[PDB]
Amino acid sequence: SRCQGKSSWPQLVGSTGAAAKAVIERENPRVRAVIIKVGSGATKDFRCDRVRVWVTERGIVARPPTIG
Ligand SMILES: [K+]
Ligand code: NA
Ligand code: NA
Repeated sequence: SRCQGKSSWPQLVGSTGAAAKAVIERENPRVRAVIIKVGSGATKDFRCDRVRVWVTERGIVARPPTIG
């Protein structure tokens, strides 16, 4: 019965990746946030325990973090 809880963090765009990771992982204890640079690619599968945090070259969140 996975994927419950908060599952998207639209207000974290524009935040730093580190700030975002901590907010995500505090608000939903069933996920781990993964910082990844925009354009670098990540597996195209679906996981309820993962939140990709897509960041610019300066480490700013550039897409709304969502479970998947
Ligand atoms: K914001
Ligand atoms: Na949010
Ligand atoms: Na994700």
